[PDB]
Amino acid sequence: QFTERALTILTLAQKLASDHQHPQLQPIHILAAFIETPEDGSVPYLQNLIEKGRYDYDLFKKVVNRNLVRIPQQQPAPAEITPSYALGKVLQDAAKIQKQQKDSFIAQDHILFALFNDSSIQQIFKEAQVDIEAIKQQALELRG
Amino acid sequence: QFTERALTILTLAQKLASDHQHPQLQPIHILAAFIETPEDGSVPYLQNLIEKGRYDYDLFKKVVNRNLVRIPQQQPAPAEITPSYALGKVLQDAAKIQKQQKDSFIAQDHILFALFNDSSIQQIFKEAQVDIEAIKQQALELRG
Repeated sequence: QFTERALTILTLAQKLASDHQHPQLQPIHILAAFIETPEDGSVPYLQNLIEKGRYDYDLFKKVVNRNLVRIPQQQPAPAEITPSYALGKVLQDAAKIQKQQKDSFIAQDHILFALFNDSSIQQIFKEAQVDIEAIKQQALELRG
Repeated sequence: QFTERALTILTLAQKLASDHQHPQLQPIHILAAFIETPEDGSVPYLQNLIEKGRYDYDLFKKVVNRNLVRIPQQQPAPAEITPSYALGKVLQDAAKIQKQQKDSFIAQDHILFALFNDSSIQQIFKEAQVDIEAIKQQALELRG
């Protein structure tokens, strides 16, 4: 169903829900999953669609981290719990994208689009992902 | 007129106005033109007057980005209307500098100087490129 890249990200997203002991996996954790670590090879974060688009990867991260703090940290029994309805929607939307794109396995990139569409970092100090034109152009230019 | 080095910067500035879908070119886009890409020979950014003037050019880039995100609109059809009276003044100032220097063409050195005369950071302890006197101290190491 999912590519090795998407699986890496979702493994990490679910992992993060348990690492930060959150009540549920949220779009924030997937964004955080994309920000695995500032690895030079980090396609979804250092080399991503936002940094080469409109906003600084370092600041984007700090917002996401603030959101990881804002999502309550709970005991191991209430911790993690679920993938969440929110992502049931994001990932199903990523699947729709796969069909649009003629790709048999879910790309982490498709997750980035579905994910980004739900999220919105509406700070006056906006870090909200650059919209779809910059995101898509940069996605199309990946590797190749 | 302008030579290729100045034209590159000027071209980039106008491009940047369109990269931000803004109706007009502003001093901020030119400052952004000064800091495009990490190519050392670019006096406007790396082997610059800024480092020699004891300033952090990446911090300055953060300042520029902080200002770029404050551009009031990114509307597509409204984009690319004018170079702006503000920069009319700057480019006219560059011409004044050419007269001051007996120079048959505007180099990036001149276009830098002209904007710097009209540039600012709305900051007391500006992290801006070093002020004009230093700009001259180091700019005058170029050509002759």
